[PDB]
Amino acid sequence: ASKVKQDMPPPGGYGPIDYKRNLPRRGLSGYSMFAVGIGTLLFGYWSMMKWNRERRRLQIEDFEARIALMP
Amino acid sequence: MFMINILSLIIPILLAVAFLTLVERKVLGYMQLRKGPNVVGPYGLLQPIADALKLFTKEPLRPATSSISMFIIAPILALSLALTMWVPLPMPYPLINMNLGVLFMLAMSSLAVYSILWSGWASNSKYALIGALRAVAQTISYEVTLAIILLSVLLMNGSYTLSTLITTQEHIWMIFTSWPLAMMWFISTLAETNRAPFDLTEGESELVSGFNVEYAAGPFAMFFMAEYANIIMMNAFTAILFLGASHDPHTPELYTINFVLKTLALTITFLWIRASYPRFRYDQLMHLLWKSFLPLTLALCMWHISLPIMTASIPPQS
Repeated sequence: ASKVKQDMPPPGGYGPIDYKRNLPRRGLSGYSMFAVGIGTLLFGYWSMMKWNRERRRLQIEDFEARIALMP
Repeated sequence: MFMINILSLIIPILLAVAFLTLVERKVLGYMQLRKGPNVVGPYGLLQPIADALKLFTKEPLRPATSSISMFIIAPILALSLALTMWVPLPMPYPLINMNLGVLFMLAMSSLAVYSILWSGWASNSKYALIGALRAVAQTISYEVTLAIILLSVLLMNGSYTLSTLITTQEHIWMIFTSWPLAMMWFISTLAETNRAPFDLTEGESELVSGFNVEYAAGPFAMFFMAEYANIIMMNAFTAILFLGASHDPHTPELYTINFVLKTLALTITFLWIRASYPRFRYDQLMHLLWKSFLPLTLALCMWHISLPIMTASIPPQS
């Protein structure tokens, strides 16, 4: 006596279902990456230049200590 | 007292390898939307012990066609060399202080490949032979580029002494001066430890088990321990070479902690890389190393020879 009941889609329809490819760009330019790399290299070069010059001075100092102690 | 130090080196390395197996399983599980071992002990902390006990209580078998002496010798050589690779590493003091530590590690690494070659040949099986020939190809691919990269990086150090790398990086990491060489060295160490995407010798999808297919039980376990110890050692060496931790002579534990975190991060980076990528073809690996890595390596070797002279920054200690 009751209404026919069955598994049916809701009145209207269903919400849209996405299927298309979605790969966002999500990246920097090539120039920016290359510039960051070159700047990092230059900073490291300058720091290591100072450090190695100081190390050469220290090495000369201890070599002179040896020279003084040798006789 | 020196044997005490040898043991205090080797035994914790074996424990670290045992738990690195579990760390790998859990990390690759979580990157794959699962958990990994969490039943055998809390959070799977007892899994490596169960694995070792199962492996060393299982029957080892001699193949009928195998050459017995080389078959037994190869895992012994592998494990002994893996343990030996750790003695010159300064953490911050090395067990063995060498004038030439880097080149010693190079020679021992070159010798380590013969364990794979001899196991594959002495197994007297087709898949093991294919694995051994792939190992020959891999070494031919990576050896020269790796050595020249070491040369170029160490040109700024002034010697081949591993402990000098701490002094060289007192103010800045070496990576900030040689990051292209750092990337190429990282890929070369990935290839050198037979790790994905360069895990050609085992070749599980293609060769079933490759060079170690015949091996079972305890001998198989030693090959596994040797490989994982080599992974940890290579990551520690990379950390020393490119990420210099500040060392206080009156407090070396700070350097030890900093070193351990950096090498753990590099090992986890290997694990991530394995979880992320497919496998190379073993001719493509040689083409990559000989057509892309080798030219840049030669050019950067020239550049790193010229740079200290141009900027008057030659390091001391001839």
